[PDB]
Amino acid sequence: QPIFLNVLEAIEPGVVCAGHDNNQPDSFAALLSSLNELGERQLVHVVKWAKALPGFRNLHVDDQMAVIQYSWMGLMVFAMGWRSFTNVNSAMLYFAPDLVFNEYRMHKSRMYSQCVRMRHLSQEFGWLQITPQEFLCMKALLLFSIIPVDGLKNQKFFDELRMNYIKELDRIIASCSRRFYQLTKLLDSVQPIARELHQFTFDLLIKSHMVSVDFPEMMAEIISVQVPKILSGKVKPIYFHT
Ligand SMILES: C[C@]12CCC(=O)C[C@@H]1CC[C@@H]1[C@@H]2CC[C@]2(C)[C@@H](O)CC[C@@H]12
Ligand SMILES: Nc1cc(N2CCCCC2)nc(N)[n+]1[O-]
Repeated sequence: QPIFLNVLEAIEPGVVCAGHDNNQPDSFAALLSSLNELGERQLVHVVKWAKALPGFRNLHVDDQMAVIQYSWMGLMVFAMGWRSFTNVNSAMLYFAPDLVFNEYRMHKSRMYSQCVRMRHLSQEFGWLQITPQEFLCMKALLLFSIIPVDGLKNQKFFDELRMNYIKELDRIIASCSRRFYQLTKLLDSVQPIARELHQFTFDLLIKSHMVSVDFPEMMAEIISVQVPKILSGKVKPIYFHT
């Protein structure tokens, strides 16, 4: 319909596999190493997605990387939750076609609770009958949903961008307002999830030698330089609802 929807559809990243060896048995080290690797792979695509987003180049260059660097966990969880929805109706987590988590992997990854949280999120796409277009605008909005408490290098450009992505979400919803409450509530629910994964990946990186869980270059860096900013409270999500 609009140029906006056109673009989100056009730029939506395709299939990313994890490289996981599905012949080897399930083990914390194998699974988490494959996850970390899927993380690196998807990071590459999120950067490119983000950069091709309407209005994105309005942001100051510093803010362009910051915003991505802070929001990846949520975008990735969110996108994954939708894959898990469309591909398997939320019965398992469809991280990638070569890394689908059944309950046994949920428990073997040592992230069962976090996993059940994501499965639930995935179910929400069903329970609310989220349209493919609702999904894409929502995921777009997620990128503008976490920021330093100090604001950004150029706070005004960000606010404008964030304002218009809200407007678009609203235009594509357009009592019809329970809809908006719900979706905004759905969006807020990504954040407590991402915070758990944040603490978890961080702890994991710290003891990563002691468990033989393997971290790739870009993952290690972001998790040690950027993720701690979030957990120390220097960077916080923007919630719709208090
Ligand atoms: C973002 C990823 C990787 C890609 C994805 O589809 C969503 C998923 C959610 C769990 C993350 C994982 C990357 C590796 C992490 C960060 C692990 O170290 C702990 C939790 C994992
Ligand atoms: N789909 C939902 C949504 C939902 N709410 C989402 C938004 C408002 C607060 C909780 N609660 C329940 N039980 N289900 O099944």
